[PDB]
Amino acid sequence: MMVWTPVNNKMFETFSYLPPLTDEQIAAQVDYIVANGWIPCLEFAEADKAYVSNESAIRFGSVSCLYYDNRYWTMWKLPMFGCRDPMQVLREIVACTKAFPDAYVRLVAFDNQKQVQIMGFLVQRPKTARDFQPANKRSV
Amino acid sequence: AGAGFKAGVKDYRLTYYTPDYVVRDTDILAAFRMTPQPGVPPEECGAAVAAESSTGTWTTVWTDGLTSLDRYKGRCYDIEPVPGEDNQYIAYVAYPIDLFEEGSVTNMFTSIVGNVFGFKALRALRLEDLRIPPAYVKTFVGPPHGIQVERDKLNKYGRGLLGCTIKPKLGLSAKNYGRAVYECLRGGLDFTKDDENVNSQPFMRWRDRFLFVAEAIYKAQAETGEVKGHYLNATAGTCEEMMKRAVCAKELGVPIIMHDYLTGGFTANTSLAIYCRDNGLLLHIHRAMHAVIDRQRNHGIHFRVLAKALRMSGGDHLHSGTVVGKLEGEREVILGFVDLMRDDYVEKDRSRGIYFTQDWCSMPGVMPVASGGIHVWHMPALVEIFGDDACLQFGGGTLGHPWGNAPGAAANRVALEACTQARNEGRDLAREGGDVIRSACKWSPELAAACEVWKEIKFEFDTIDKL
Amino acid sequence: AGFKAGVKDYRLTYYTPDYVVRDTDILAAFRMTPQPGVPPEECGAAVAAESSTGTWTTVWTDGLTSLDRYKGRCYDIEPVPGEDNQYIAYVAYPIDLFEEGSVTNMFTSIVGNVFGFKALRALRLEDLRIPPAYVKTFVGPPHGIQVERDKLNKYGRGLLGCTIKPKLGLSAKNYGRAVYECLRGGLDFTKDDENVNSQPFMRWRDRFLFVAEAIYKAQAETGEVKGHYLNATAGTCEEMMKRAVCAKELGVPIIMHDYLTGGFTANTSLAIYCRDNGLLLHIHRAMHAVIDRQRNHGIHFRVLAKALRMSGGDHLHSGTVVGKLEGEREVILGFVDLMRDDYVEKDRSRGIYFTQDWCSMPGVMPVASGGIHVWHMPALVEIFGDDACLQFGGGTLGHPWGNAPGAAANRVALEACTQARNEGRDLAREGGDVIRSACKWSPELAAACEVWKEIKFEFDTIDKL
Amino acid sequence: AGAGFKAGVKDYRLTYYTPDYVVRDTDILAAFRMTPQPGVPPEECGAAVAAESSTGTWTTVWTDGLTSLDRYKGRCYDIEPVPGEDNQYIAYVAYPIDLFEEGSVTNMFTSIVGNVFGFKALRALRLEDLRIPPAYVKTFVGPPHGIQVERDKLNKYGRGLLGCTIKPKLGLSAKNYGRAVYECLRGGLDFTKDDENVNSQPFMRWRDRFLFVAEAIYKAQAETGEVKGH
Amino acid sequence: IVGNVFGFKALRALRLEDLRIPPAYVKTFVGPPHGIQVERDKLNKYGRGLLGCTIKPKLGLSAKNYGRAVYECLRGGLDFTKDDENVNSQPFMRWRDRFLFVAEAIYKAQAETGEVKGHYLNATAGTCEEMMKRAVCAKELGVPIIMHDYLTGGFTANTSLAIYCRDNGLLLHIHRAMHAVIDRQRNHGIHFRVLAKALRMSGGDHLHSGTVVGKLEGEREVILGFVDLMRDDYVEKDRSRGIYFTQDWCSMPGVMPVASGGIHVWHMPALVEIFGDDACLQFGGGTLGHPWGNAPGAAANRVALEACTQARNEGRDLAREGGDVIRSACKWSPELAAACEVWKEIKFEFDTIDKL
Ligand SMILES: O=C(O)[C@@](O)(COP(=O)(O)O)[C@H](O)[C@H](O)COP(=O)(O)O
Ligand SMILES: O=C(O)[C@@](O)(COP(=O)(O)O)[C@H](O)[C@H](O)COP(=O)(O)O
Ligand SMILES: O=C(O)[C@@](O)(COP(=O)(O)O)[C@H](O)[C@H](O)COP(=O)(O)O
Ligand SMILES: [Mg+2]
Ligand SMILES: [Mg+2]
Ligand SMILES: [Mg+2]
Ligand SMILES: [Mg+2]
Repeated sequence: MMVWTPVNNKMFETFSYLPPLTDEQIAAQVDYIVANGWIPCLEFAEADKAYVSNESAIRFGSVSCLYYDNRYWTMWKLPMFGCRDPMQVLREIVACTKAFPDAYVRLVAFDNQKQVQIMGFLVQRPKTARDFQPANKRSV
Repeated sequence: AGAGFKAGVKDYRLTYYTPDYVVRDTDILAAFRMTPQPGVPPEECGAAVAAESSTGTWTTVWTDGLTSLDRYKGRCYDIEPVPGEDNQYIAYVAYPIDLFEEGSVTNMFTSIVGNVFGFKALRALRLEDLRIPPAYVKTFVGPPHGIQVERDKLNKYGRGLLGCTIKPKLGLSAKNYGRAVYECLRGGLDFTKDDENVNSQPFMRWRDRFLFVAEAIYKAQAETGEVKGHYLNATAGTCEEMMKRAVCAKELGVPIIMHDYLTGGFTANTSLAIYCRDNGLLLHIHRAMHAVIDRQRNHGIHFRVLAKALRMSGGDHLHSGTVVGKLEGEREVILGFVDLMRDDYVEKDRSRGIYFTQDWCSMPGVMPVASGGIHVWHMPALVEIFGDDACLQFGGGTLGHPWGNAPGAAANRVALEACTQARNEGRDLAREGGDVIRSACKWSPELAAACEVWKEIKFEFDTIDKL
Repeated sequence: AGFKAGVKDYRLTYYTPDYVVRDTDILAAFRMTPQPGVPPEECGAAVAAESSTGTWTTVWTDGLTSLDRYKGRCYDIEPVPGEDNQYIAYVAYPIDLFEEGSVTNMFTSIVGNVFGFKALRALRLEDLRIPPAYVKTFVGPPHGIQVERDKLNKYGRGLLGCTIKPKLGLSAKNYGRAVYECLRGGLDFTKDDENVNSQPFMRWRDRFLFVAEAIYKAQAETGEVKGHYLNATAGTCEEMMKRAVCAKELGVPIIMHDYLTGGFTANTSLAIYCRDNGLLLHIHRAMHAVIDRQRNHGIHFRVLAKALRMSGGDHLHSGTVVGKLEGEREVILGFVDLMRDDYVEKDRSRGIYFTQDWCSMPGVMPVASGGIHVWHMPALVEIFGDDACLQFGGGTLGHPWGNAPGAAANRVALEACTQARNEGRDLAREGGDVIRSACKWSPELAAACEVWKEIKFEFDTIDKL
Repeated sequence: AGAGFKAGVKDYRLTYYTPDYVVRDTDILAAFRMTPQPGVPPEECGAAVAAESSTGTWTTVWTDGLTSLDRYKGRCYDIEPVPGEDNQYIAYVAYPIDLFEEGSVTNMFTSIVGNVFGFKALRALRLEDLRIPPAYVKTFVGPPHGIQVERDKLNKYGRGLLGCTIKPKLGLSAKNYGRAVYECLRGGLDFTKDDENVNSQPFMRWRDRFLFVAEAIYKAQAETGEVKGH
Repeated sequence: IVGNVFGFKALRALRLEDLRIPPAYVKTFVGPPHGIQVERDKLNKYGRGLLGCTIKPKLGLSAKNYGRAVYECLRGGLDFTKDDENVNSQPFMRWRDRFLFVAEAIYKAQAETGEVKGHYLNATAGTCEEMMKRAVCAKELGVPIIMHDYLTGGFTANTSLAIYCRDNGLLLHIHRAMHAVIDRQRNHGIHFRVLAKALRMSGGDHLHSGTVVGKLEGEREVILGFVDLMRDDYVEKDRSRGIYFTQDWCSMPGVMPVASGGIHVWHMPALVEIFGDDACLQFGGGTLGHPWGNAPGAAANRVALEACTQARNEGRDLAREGGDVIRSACKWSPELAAACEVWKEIKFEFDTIDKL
């Protein structure tokens, strides 16, 4: 029996339980976005704004149900409307991560018919992050 | 003298069988699978169903003359014979929108399925489908949030949601409930839930459970950095108790409650759905009792109608069946009503049991929930059947893991993410599914332990509810 | 005994043929049809497990509690005579499993998921033994038969009612017009049709007001207490309560609720309101035949009737035997006793699988309704006796001379049959004579007798014992 | 690359004039009598009206791409010249039912007549008619009773109803108001009424009036044997 | 005053131009929940016009996307954003979902910038009961400001809301939707200056006043007239500005004028010159139509406003040097330069219907 560690084992929604995505695996996800006609976009946050928190609820009456701070991140430029070239998305990942080397950065895609985000996963975490385990140290 | 009052009994078909009627776009339409008694013509049987679910009774009444029966009567406008059946017919009935109370699923059911199923003149009757027109759909508050808003509130995109019913069904203390909840959530499940029959009982009172569960949700959320929830059961004996339980969830600031809509009922359910809308709570709907009504091919109400009724009454989630699990539901049948639950516009398609084109006129979609007898090996099939817009629940499939709840949750979460990744890369889950899982069990020790325990476990039986 | 992960047979834990049932246990009798290759013991054990504590695979958490204490137990399996693949499986549920005062919770456990299991082809709940210790947790009927008779000051005969027709399409004013004319002729009650709630053609509050005028007019005219079951059935509990409050504020005697389409949670709420405000509650069983018609699958009405008595209702529709809707004599006699009586012994010839002790919970008045007319009167009086309401919708509003003569005809027929019974006449044998003598004496009754003389409803019974 | 965001001002007609659009039975339709400024084509004027009462503003916004403008936009689908007029047109606009809050006349007016009447590019604008579809009508509670129920409650049939506004409009005391009301009702009128501007004022407070009027209604009703109201 | 007389057969047209509301009648009104001074004091904002922005497209955005656009607008330098007048509660976006996501956006932008932020959440509704529910949610979320469409909602509802806002410390932004149905034509209707006085009495902290230079009509001298009537304590008769009566407001709080509709960076000098600091300037298309997105669009508008304000404070005449001021700013700021490039040639110049 292995024990799932509760210490420094923070996750990041979709794909965070798999081995970290290789560049080839990231490019395959981007192909998926383009093949389906979805709208790619990049979002980023500094470390203190990366995970869901409760601080604003100090101002509330009894209305905190499904309110969390840090769900919104910051938009990198604009969503790439009409983009059909995967290489263009990959170049924006590079540009975003270069401008904000110490930020969390996630790639998302939007469906304008459902009007919802249809995909998303982390593409960068700051090198100073120490609140996550590598896949082989998640259970002891 | 014109037409006057003549006392006495006449055939229903003289008034209620109208084969040349052109249906109106505001009419509610019903498709009844009808088995008449020997010596009862199908036309008379369909007319009877139409009459006794709208305006008519067994003998002529004088009061008809004070109103306009033409304006109000239900109309059997078409009868199809059933292929393969000697004595089965599909009777189509049209009901004027005027017959129904705005916003009341209760009233719609009371007319359409109130008395006609007990008539001596028929041997069996099944309601297969309803066409709910936009003009009536627009009278309903509908689901408190819907699929898009739920995903947006939870900040969860790109994969199926993962859930888990706490087991044993009954008999756990409040503290042990919260203990199990925390260990499930912290391992990678998005949700856990009260079992449908967990309300308030001598072994565990509801408010004790809500508090310990709140502690568990917040602990797992802090630990993982992901939004967590537990469907706290508001199902109760009275509306007043139901509401007290909802109010406590609100005051704890937790995301989600649940209701058993058939055993609690449509009147209570609609009330709760309005409450959840006004207070920002997600509402998970359990379909307990549905199979009493919906299992048999010859008599009852098909689940697709019970699903439409829930979407109108209000619910953010509704259980849909698994195809591959311990409870019955055929692939094509399920795919049909999943579309009716989620989509805005669904065209007639008899190969999936859809008898009418259904326009939902922008009423929010309801998230289907696949639950019951499913485990890691089922994951590729589930993802292939439902896509991302579904919750997949693993009760026994998490709490039955050899290493406990957190490893059990991580096994399920790894399996889902592996399949989601594989699909996104262009792999065919219908054929390559076993390969995706085997590669994953080889990589993840948690998943391997799950794969080994349940490798030979299948649920394959003759289907009762065939199209 | 440690935790061993994996699937094992349900019967290893949940089939207990040597279990001695406790007097506090809830007992269930399930008519069960297993799939080929599934032993009856395993199928019965699956039903017991999945309606109580168990799931499809072994869970570690069992060890934290006492499964012995909480598990439902299949303790007996009877083969069904005449059936190759049907069995009666008897399951015992500890009283600890259930929420006090909640019919909703009882149903959620007992009939929640098990009917959809792949491993069975069909399942029907035939009966439930509700023990006194559980009965006592329920408020129950707002009033019951004795108190209802006492408040209405009506004794010595069946009550007479009538559903206003056409079902839908009448204006509020025309509704009260029909109601006045019915009540003034001899009927004790009239009623909203089950599906009369609030609609474009007639809004509920308009109807409530005009109906109140009609009740009070007919009461003043006849010198007898009158009522009309005003339908509180609604889309939401809040709307339901608004309609009950208006009834209270008008001082009228009685409201109705469609307990199955409204639901048990709403119904229990309404019954408590009625208790606390002195309103009689008439319960319409709309939708029941969706659930209870077929012999092989569903829930028999006797269980739905027990559930209503617990949830709360002063009247409940019972069937007619002789009218347009199905219900066999012996079946109906069985659950009428279950609805009215304090103690009903096991009797399989009437479909009573368990001795039922109601521990002083008030009885519910059976209502015979649907396709009945004057010629049925002797049979109805003979089947039900005095403690019943007999309802004639079409049989009153279908009279050639209108509502008041129609009501008079039904009232004369009832009183003639009642008097005959009291004098020692056998209604089963002499019923036709009693009615013929009455049609000869009463011109109103004669008109009714003439119109419906040849009208019978005789068909093959689906729901056979 | 497909349809992306291009910043800047373009003609409204490129998006909002759709003369080939087939209206849906759930659409709210509007008939606007439109007088454009010199140099503004009627098509552009109708499109502006359609845009600025539905989804659009004066310059292109990027956020359009997150939703479906095809689904939500108002559509000027037909323009008729007005006979007798050199510079008047009837512009027909269709609005998807999704644009409107259920049961709210306030919201319907806010969209359809909210801003467009003040646009510099038009000289005059008149909303002539609206097609309210059944699917939207059904979202409204509507009239408390209506003609049939009113007649039934009052027990009055076979003739028009007779009413009368109390005069002078303002300046009568509550007691004098009831005195005038009684004398009107007792002579054969079904109703009397407060003048529109009689609310609550220094010469006559509302509750004083309501009580004296109640006395008057009941006196006239007893005297005549006919239901009276005020 | 306007009940029946406009329909009389004996007249061909009638227009109410002005009303003299005496102090003895003014004093009977609760009036605006806060007023200009209190609003500035609660927001801690002084020395410049306030900057706002209507979210676009008008209708069709989901609650999540609404908050997303709001966060990006606010974080770039705008003080406020707002629901469009017709954004109430609809199938595409239900009000309570919007209120919650907008709250997240306000608090994120406020934390990020260190400046107080708000978003006018629309309380306009079909019934007084629904209107109040929405006001109550805003109160419980701790947010600064809501809005109401006083003419389409109506005066009875508006006065109720204003009293609620006074008792609960919410700022109340008033949108004048429908006013031009009433006030556009010179020969018939009611002039906006009367509708403005009525609003000051009924209660509102902000009221839209027109732009002079934007897409909706309103002449400079006309607007200057009623802006004084909205803000000042005492306004003398002046027929050259359409003021027919001397108006004494007897210390009733002033209402902040809101300039909105088809305005962009090049209008900034003119707007600052016309209104001065006690105004809110709103840029919907002028922010969400920026080629670089909402935050840069907001930053462009904020830079422009501050540049003009600084110039004015230094003694420069914005009426003649305004062009120079903006050009120096477009040269200095890339965000601004992008805005300047896009809307350079865009003007709204038509013959005026509502002349004095
Ligand atoms: O009580 C149960 O059996 C479950 O908790 C599943 O347990 P497991 O996860 O351990 O199987 C669910 O309620 C059923 O799936 C409901 O069936 P359906 O979805 O068809 O309504
Ligand atoms: O809708 C009807 O048909 C009735 O109003 C009877 O009308 P008539 O008197 O004209 O037949 C009753 O509701 C049914 O009898 C209900 O059936 P049950 O009592 O079996 O539940
Ligand atoms: O709907 C609109 O057009 C606006 O949101 C402006 O949008 P833009 O910023 O994109 O122009 C405002 O409501 C109008 O300015 C109202 O006009 P007024 O202030 O004259 O009442
Ligand atoms: Mg369960
Ligand atoms: Mg009925
Ligand atoms: Mg008047
Ligand atoms: Mg606007």
